[PDB]
Amino acid sequence: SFVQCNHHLLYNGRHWGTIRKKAGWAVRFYEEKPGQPKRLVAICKNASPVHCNYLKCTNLAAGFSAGTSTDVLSSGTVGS
Repeated sequence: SFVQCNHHLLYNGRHWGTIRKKAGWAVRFYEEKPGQPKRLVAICKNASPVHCNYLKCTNLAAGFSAGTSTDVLSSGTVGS
């Protein structure tokens, strides 16, 4: 059925972070630099609102973009 998945945000060269969110539902990605407020780097949601496939993100912050999902679907990953 509808799948919940940790939406991975990909940072230049390596896994930045992830937020677990259901497919279809939009999730928030932002950069928080020490001493500065967090800035939205991507608003991303999974293609299908049912199953998990790929992440469609809008308002990308250059190198800040999302990649894939693990843990719940993959089992045994460096997610969150």
